[PDB]
Amino acid sequence: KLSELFQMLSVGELSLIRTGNDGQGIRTQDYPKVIAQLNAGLTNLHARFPLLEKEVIIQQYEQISKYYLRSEFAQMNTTSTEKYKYLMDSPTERFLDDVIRVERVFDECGCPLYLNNEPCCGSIVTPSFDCIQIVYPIETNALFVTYRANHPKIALTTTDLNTEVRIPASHEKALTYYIASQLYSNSPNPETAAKGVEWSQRFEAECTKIENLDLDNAHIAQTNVKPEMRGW
Amino acid sequence: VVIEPITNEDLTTKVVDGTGIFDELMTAANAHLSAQWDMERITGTQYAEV
Repeated sequence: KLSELFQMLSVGELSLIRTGNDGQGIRTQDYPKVIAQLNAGLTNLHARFPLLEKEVIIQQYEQISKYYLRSEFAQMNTTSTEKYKYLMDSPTERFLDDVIRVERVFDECGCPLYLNNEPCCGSIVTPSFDCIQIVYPIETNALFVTYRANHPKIALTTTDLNTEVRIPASHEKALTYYIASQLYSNSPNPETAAKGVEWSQRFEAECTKIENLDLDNAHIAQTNVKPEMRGW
Repeated sequence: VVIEPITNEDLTTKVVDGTGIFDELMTAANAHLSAQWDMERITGTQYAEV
């Protein structure tokens, strides 16, 4: 939970600094400063490691060819006045703007489609960082975009400490070292800047350790299918 | 008023928590040192060095 992370930061890592309040808990006024750094740390960990991969269904409309990955066009977000909401969200999968990289794209039946392929004029291109361009949209089709997902963003004004930070206990130290590095690096004092650099190096060492141990089952080899494809 | 003689026991009682003036000044400086040290701001070596 966020309370545990705040206590851990207050005593042990952010101890000899103002934000830690001498190990008596993070002040209720410095929340929008640890939370901003925490969002960056969670984004870094969720982009460098595959801690959350999710899929989103994009319903194709006859007059729309550029589909934006924004919650304003979501089926569950009822606050938006968009006439056509092509994102197909469910109470289970909500699509809270947590998109880090669009990896794979499928169709309604389940056949993979090419992504960003120029020679094949049947591929789904990506114009901008959050858009999906379908040159050939059909009113009776739906996409099945799968992406690497981010942690649901914790608002800067969040006050409830029961908001759960969903990271494995192995990356707790990596996140904490990242937060310490980011908070220690703001000041231009050489002595404090050196500590910030040391925290950055230690965070990059923890990440290297987790990569070397593959605690998230990311770098796992697959069955070779090249002989079958080449006709052996 | 009754003036008292200035003896050796008024400066140092030869104990760490003595009743002398030097002992009281050491206790007062040690109070600030302990207040700072109770917030993990200085290590024991630096505590003794200061």
